[PDB]
Amino acid sequence: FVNFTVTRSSLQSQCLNEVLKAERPDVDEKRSDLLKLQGEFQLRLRQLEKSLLQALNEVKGRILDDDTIITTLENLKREAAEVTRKVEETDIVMQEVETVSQQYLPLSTACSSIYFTMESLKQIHFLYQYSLQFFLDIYHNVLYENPNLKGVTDHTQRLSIITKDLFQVAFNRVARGMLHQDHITFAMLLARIKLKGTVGEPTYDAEFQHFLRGNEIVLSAGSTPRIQGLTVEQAEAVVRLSCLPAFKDLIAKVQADEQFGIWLDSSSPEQTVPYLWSEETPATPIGQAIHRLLLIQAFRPDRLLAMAHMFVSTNLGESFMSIMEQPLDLTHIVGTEVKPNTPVLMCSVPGYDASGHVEDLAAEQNTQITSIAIGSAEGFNQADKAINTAVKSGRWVMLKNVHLAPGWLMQLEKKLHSLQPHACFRLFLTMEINPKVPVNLLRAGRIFVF
Amino acid sequence: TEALYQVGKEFTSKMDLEKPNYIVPDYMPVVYDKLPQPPSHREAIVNSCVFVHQTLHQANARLAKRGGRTMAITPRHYLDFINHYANLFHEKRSELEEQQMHLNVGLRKIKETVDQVEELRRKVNRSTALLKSLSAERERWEKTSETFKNQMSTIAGDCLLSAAFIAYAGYFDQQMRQNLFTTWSHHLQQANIQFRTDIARTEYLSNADERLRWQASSLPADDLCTENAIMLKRFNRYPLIIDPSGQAT
Repeated sequence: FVNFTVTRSSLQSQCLNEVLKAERPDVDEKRSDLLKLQGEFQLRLRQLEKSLLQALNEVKGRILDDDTIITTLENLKREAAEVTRKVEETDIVMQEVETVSQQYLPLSTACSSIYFTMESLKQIHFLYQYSLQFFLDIYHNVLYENPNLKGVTDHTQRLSIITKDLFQVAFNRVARGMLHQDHITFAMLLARIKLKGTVGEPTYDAEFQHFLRGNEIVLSAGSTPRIQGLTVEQAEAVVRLSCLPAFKDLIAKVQADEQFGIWLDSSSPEQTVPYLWSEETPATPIGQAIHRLLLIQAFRPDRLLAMAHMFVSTNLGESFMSIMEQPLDLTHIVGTEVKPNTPVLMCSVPGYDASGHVEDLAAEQNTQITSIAIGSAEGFNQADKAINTAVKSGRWVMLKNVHLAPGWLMQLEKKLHSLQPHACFRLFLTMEINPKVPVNLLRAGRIFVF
Repeated sequence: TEALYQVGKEFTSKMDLEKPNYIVPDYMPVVYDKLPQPPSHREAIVNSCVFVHQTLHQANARLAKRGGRTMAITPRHYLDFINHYANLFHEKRSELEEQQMHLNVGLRKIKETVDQVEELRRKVNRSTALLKSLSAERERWEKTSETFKNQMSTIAGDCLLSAAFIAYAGYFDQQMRQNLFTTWSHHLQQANIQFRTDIARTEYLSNADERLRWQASSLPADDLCTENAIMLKRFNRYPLIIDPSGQAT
């Protein structure tokens, strides 16, 4: 059995190799030297010693012009000395390489987590098809073409910068083809990933389990009204959170508190939340936000989404979603960062049109568009002819309402699998969000939701 | 376990796995009917082989417990492991002996050149350089012969580990492959079998030319792909590729 399947650890290793190749070329060169110490180094040492052998039997031990053999002998001496220094230094080099890899390991773990969360977005919706090459493009973009990496060279701030833009670019590239109500879900997943990544902060696994499923434990026996301002279902929510060790004394606190009622009727209670959780050590902002999120899930669950947004701000940086609020700017997305191999799949909610976006973008980038309706069989023929002619020149062929015939999309995906002669060629597929669109096409193309 | 021990001993009888200087450690019990109370080097190696097989069953069962997705292990796997061990051991010993005899031939040739220099003296300024370079090359090659002597003792465990990886550590992802390799390494260390510390399998089992050809033939540079290519090269049972993409094809 020879298995090529990518997994968590395979992606961790690949990410670590790539980041240690890019960020620390000297450490990667030391790695290569270590690997060739067992291999190629003694091999070409033997090859040059053999070279000295044929030089010796060619010169026949000449003495009148001795430099011909002296140069070879001193070259052998120098290479042998270099190999001796490398072998004598194997332990310091290996421990330094190990320390450097430990420095860059959380990034690789986060990258594997981000990919396998992104890959598992199929459950949320059928349109969330992402390939490995998509995430590798995200990684290659955040490594090389990172504007925030142009100036910093300290190799210690650079890691934090790389991680931050990694998370930001992953969200920006995934959420642009993902429903609006799913933006908060992906942001929470990324926030949990970074919370696992960050050092000095507890995992809060018990609080997460309570937040997801722990509120649904069976505690029917023991439901009491508490204060008249606290309703019965909020009372049982109080009971379930009193199961949690952090919030054991909610009931006594809410009888003690007299300003709790007005907060319970607040327009946006999440903005200013009373301190209820009992903890001796003052919790870090993240833990405080966790406690606040659990209480918002208990009291006033209608503010769950905005409290989750404030959590994403406190964990994944403020204005982490601000890229989504600004109007979508697809001229940069198509001009760069999109290969002509990948077609731009325009998916729109039923009852909406998205061709105006590509039209006015082409107007902004003064580019000809071969817009073709796909309904007719002559539509099929002219679409194929337009693709064949445009790959030769670079015209931006744009199909519309292409979800009607999935088999032709089988054919189109198979055709685009073959390489394109022109780099400036772009392809656009306007389609409706229905479950008959090819999964292979969705995986092989960049998806935009409108 | 007795059957595996017996077949491993009978198949590894041809290989020269005798080290008189091998000192017997404590513990490391796998087969419960070991012929001597202090095992010999060959018997310890056969015990390590049967342990590799048993611990592959253990790893498969624990994978089945924690999420299933396991392939059954058959005695054909054990025979393939032993065949890989034998062939790899023979190849590496043959290359080492050939390099040693080449070094000896070179020693005689450089000695003849020394005779030529001695006859030629009987310019002195170049002769001093020739003699000092001769001396330096002399100790360099003496240490080369000695490090070849040192490498020879270490060939047994390394080929065992590499054969176990080639034959057994398939269908298994990177983490499981590394866990199996480190468990086998810990067993060899507890059995006091001299294998090269912190070895990387790839360069020991593949040349620079082979890896260059693999990269030129559209192979990814990831370590997992390199190990899979090594398995695809040094195979006895015809390979079965599980590739979600078409990169392996």
